[PDB]
Amino acid sequence: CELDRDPEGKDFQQPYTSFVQTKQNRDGLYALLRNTENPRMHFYQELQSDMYCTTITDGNSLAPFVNWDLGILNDHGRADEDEVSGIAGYYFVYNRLNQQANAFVNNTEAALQNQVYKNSTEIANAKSFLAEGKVLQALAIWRLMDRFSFHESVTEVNSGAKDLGVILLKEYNPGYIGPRATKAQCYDYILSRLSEAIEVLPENRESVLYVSRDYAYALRARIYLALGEYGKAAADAKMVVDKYPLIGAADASEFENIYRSDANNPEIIFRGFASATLGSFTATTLNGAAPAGKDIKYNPSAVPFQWVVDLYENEDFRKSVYIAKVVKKDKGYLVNKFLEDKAYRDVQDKPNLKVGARYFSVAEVYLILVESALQTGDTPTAEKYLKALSKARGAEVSVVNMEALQAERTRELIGEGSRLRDMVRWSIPNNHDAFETQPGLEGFANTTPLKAQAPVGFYAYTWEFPQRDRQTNPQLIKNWPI
Amino acid sequence: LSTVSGSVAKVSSEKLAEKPVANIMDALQGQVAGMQVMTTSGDPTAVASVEIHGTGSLGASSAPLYIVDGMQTSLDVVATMNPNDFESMSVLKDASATSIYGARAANGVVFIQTKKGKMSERGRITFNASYGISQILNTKPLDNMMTGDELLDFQVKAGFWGNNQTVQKVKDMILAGAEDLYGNYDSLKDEYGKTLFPVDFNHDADWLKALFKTAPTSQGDISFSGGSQGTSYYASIGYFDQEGMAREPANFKRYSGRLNFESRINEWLKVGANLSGAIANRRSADYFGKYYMGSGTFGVLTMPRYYNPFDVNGDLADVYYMYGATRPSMTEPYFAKMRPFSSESHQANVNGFAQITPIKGLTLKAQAGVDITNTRTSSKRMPNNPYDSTPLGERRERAYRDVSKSFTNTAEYKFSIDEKHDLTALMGHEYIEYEGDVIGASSKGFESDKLMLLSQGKTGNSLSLPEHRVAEYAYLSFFSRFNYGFDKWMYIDFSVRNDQSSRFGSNNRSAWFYSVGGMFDIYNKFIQESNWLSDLRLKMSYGTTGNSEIGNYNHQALVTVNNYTEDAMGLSISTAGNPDLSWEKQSQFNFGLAAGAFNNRLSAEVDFYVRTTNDMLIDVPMPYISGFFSQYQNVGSMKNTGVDLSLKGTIYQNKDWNVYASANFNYNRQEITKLFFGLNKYMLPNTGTIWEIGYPNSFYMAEYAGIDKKTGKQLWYVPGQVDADGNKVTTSQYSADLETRIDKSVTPPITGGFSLGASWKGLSLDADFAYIVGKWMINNDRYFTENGGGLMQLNKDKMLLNAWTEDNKETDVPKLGQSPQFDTHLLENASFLRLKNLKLTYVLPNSLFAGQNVIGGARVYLMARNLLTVTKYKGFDPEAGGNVGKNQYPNSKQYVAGIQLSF
Amino acid sequence: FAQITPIKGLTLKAQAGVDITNTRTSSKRMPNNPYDSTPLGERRERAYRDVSKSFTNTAEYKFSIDEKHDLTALMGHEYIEYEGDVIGASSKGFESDKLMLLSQGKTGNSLSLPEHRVAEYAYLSFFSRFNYGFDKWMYIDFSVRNDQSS
Amino acid sequence: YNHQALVTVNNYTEDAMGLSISTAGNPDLSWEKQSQFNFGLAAGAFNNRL
Amino acid sequence: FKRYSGRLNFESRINEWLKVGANLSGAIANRRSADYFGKYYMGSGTFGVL
Amino acid sequence: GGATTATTTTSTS
Amino acid sequence: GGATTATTTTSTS
Repeated sequence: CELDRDPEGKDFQQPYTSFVQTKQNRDGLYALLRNTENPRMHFYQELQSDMYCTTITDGNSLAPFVNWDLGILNDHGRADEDEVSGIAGYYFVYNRLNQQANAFVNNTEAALQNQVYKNSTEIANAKSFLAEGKVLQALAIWRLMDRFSFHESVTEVNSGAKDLGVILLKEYNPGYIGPRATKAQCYDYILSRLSEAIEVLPENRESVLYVSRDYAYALRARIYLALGEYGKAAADAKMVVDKYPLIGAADASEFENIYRSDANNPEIIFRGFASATLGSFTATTLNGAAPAGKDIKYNPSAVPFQWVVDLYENEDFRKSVYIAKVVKKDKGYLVNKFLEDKAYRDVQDKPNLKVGARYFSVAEVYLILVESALQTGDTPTAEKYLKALSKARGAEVSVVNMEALQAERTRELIGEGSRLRDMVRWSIPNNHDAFETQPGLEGFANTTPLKAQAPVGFYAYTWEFPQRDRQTNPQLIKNWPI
Repeated sequence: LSTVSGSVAKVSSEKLAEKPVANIMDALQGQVAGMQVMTTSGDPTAVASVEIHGTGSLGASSAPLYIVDGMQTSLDVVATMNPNDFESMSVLKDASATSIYGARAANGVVFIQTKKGKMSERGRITFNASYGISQILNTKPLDNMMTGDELLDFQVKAGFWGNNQTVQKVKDMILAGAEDLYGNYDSLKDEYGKTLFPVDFNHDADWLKALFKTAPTSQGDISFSGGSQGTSYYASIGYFDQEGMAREPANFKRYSGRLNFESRINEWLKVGANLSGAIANRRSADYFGKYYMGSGTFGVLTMPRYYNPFDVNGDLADVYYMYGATRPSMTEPYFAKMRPFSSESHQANVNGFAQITPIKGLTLKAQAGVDITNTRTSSKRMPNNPYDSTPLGERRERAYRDVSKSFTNTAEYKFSIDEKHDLTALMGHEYIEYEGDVIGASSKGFESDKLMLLSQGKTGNSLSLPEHRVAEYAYLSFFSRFNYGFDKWMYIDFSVRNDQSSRFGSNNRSAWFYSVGGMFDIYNKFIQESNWLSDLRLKMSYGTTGNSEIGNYNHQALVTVNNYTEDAMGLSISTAGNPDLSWEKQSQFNFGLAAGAFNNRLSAEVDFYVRTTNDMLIDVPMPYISGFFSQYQNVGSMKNTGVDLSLKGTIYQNKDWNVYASANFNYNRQEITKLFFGLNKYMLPNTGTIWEIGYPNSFYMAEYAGIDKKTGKQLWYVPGQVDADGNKVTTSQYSADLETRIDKSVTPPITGGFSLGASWKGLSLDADFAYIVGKWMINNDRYFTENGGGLMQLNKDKMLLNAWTEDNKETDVPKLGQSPQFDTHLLENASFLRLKNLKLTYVLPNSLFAGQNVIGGARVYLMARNLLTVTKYKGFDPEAGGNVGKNQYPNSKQYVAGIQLSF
Repeated sequence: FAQITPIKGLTLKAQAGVDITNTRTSSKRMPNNPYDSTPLGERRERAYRDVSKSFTNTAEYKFSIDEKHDLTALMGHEYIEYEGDVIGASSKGFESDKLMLLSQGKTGNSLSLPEHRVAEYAYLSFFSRFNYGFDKWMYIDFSVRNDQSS
Repeated sequence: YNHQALVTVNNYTEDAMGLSISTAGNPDLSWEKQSQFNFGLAAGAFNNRL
Repeated sequence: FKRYSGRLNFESRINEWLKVGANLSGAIANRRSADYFGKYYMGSGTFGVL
Repeated sequence: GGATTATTTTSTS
Repeated sequence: GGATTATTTTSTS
């Protein structure tokens, strides 16, 4: 009578002894990246900026972020077996991606050392797979360092927490408990992974669904712009900006047709696979849309201010695609960027509002190039690219000096969660209490004061470490003074 | 069944009488010392939470071992058994009593035992019937809520609707000029203003009538008991039907059958078979516990009273209206008839034994049991619904099969050596096995009501992937106990057990447990001539026991599928793995004393226990940097210490009268001893509790001081710091360093109960009370109904009108724009005293049945369950909870009249 | 069954029966087969439930009139019912022996439509027969029956 | 179900549903009636032996 | 074909007025059929042995 | 139901 | 099996 029971549908964890094992674990790593780098995870840092005001529909879900409710935001979110959401869910998903990328990279290195691949094509493919795993490690560590480490401009912090990074774990070890690393070690690790993985990847792209050298260049330019090195950002952004052309449209209908299609968009450098049965998700946090027969009806819990509406000219193509005048069916504007893709519907004339995950586009590369050109004093390449981008999107800008860049970057990257980082590094306070709401939405979108004023250099622009860490790890130096 | 030196509490059949619930453990709340039973829903398909001698672990389950006639079952299978078939219920709360049953015998076992036929020359027939109703038991929480226009004035003054707006400008054209919504639907564009007023600012809509109702309950039963010279039988059939008290449907309905049979074949072999079956229908209200807008007790408390779910004639409409919505919200009967659900479960328990007595002394006994249940459920989403998001319909079918087999074989040999040295040996073998299975298949895209098979849906992007789950486990055990007894006054019990489980790794699955116990009859040796005392036995024990209830595959390092494209497959890392996982070992010391006076007329029992748990299975919370939520591990240890005592009497006076009473009490003190990572303390995040060394799992909160009378802000005490005048220092800025461990407990320390019963010539009246003190709960509903910061769209408490302004300054409730925290002002005293049942019966006199030999017995009842509770908890129910009171299903208050014809 | 004999002569008899059968089958097509047309594997599960209930109630009354004229009457009722059901669900595209649950197949053009069948019927009947017998050598039987089907 | 005139699904595209005619139907279907005449003879000889 | 069976017939006379009885059985069965006999495939069945 | 209202505490035990 | 050979007669009763 032997009694040992092995699960049905679960396989044991072995070192890689063939090439098919390496390819299967790499595809599992990409499917893990799809559920991490979502638009649904970057809505919190988008709502925390100074663009949005809560409506009367909101059931205290987004209102801790808009109104800066620091009593909730200290231990917001949860990551357990029925829900991964919030600040804690953000901190959990990128650590999970970092750990499984570590396991894949270390097992592929040991398989290349033990020579379990037959011919040389498998060794070349395994080395390219290793480069892709290193890029995913660098993306996970940078996206954790962005939200949980301080800037150089913060005034009051915890005692000894201004020059600290995050917990850096370089090997697969699920029982490690250690202290936070210094910021120099973390940024040297990120830039070392990117510079070591650029040299192995081929120049031309093999597929839009997997990591290429263009994504490593674009990620390195984004990291160098977030650091403060403008010459290196302009150096890395030039290798990719002349490979992906902008959208060619005549009116806003063709722009909405080409933009919302994940397959026919010529600007995406990197995106995850999606179909109507695998890899699609619903992103109705900002617009609140719900299908009704064959129409879409909206009920948002947050709408933009009046200056965000006044940013876009009336001839802009983005004034009916990125934001849309659909609140109260004709009266006000919402952020309609992640509405839908029409290829992921069940029945081809009924909306279900399912989108896919995009990881990097070419418009951000254009904006990084113009910013690094205006900050290092090379004005002709700053007036060429910004006027090309603004003309391709419908409304051409006239004067190019550092105030059209801020407005164009606010116009282009709305909804993606890159305004809080800007208003930290451009030294902008909130002024949520001084902005005017929309005059058409009176009774629906009213004002609510901030529960905590956030001046230039406030500590709460950087999130606090979760409560499961710094309870299980008493060696951890926390962030906030409170 | 159990030793003589053990701790056994036997509950008789009269306390397992007609109870109009399917949850039988709730009939034992307050009848056993130490065993505390708490249920958390008035749902008919709800299962009680039993704990004997406090909580024994932190990660593994502390439920007992439920055994019905030798083979061990679960409480959902026990819920399909007719409770009128049960003869008694023994609770074995000892380490020497629970030494032949082991899977989680450290938590105690519950031995349910079924009725057998008495051996009279004429058989017995019994026909029982009953009928009752069930209502909600508390209404006091909605006695201090705002009205409609009062809430509208409070919202307009606080700046929720506008910055410069009046009451009429809001109530006229903002949320009553929303006939624009009802004018889009053909079914109700001509009913607005004529027979359907969704927004009514002149009355107050009774939202308790729109969400809770009065529900009927029926049961019937017929039983034939008999027995001839060697054989005995008990056959029974019956049915039970309970409806849900809430308007969101959750019923329970079963048709049962039972045949116990015993026979003596010859002078050498005795065989028997006790086998039962059931056909059952369940449904659960799966929205209680979550905070949706118009559902549950949160919906009866927080929905604004100017939204009307009724029509002009008083009936419940199909839809109502909330301002800002883009489709009408469906009420609970319409949502119940547009989303059908139906379950059907077939359960069979087959169980048999054979005793062989070859020589004088030893008896061999073989026993085998099979437990099969096939469940089959169906769900729909009906097409052509105007208030839905699509005109297409969906369907989903599921098939469950759970099969559990068991075999057990003992060989007992009892003998004496000279005259007064009776030994008894027993060796035995036990094998338990289980294999479950779930299959599911859905379809969608239907356009007609009649054409709704699963093979008739769309075939493109409207397809989906099926469901499949498999679970299985096994247990193997070898046990042996020896009883030695002297002439009358000395009994010594010694037992060894080897347990092997399938849930642990191949080098760690086997464990050895033992127990030694003793009983001394002081009355039959020393004080055999006495005037008042009539019994005195002293007893003590010590044994170690295991606990292995974690999950089936918690020790492998596993890899699962995670597909990226639709061309190749993809693997991800699923769990972390722990190769060194093994049992959790609990050693319990026990020491008792059982007296007796006035020859049966005063019984008293006093017990003492320790129950130390080592190598405790904790589902330890890994840090988030590892990429895993949690992992089971053998780390930590936690002590108990308790006293429990019971006493029953008889204080009757005359020949006609018969008055008796009973009392029952238990206190214990938990203590954690070692956590997991070298940690001194660990606070569970956003639960409010903390695990610390040397204390129970207490509450971990900030302390609320009051408000600031000069500026209106909330105030919290600074922990540790004292001002110069002796008063404690306050602060008005909240932080997580203001939290400290407060001297409460999540598990209540003191439980008990007491019963009274009077009788007369036929007419009898029994009343049972249960109580729990020391219980505190976080009232999470008061976060929503007592805040002026956020969620202003909901109904609020009436106290948010004396809020601190510049004119109104002498008050107690804070200023408006502040969010409350979870601190000690949301921690409430949920200590209650209930009146569990109040049964009044009247057995008809025997002189009425004189000539007719067709009848010969009749009884009637008038039973009331939960009709009285005294507590100071303001949240619809103090028992329905545990660490928080969320949007909860309150318990029921039930009135039941029955009849019994025994003939 | 249960027989009741209230007076001398007539016996009432009630009888009820339930017949339940739950069948559950599984089929595979194993991956990594070299002599197959594909290296991918498939699976298919099925659940059957067939439930058949029946109730029948008679009332017989036998008597004699003088010494040798024994009559016997019998009236009765019969109700038969049946409700069957079939549910099926398949998956395909597996690449490993160990990873072969139904929720682990491909999700594109490799999906399929489930199986569902329902059958049911009923019968209701009222019957009555009468036996007449002379002393030893003559027996005459006469019977009427009404049958209704679904 | 041998007496109804029935209509079943038959889908063409994946956007709408489609109906086809399934059976023909016979409204005048009823039982099949068998009348049996029987006539027998049962002997016995040598007290049970034939 | 493989089956595990069980059977319990039971009859009783309760009193001089009522007689009850219950005959109840159960089984756990495993079937499998060779579903190629009756068709003419190339190397199967008695057609294949011929 | 719909539009789940927030700031609830999780329940252990 | 495979490559079903043909010219069979159908079977009634």
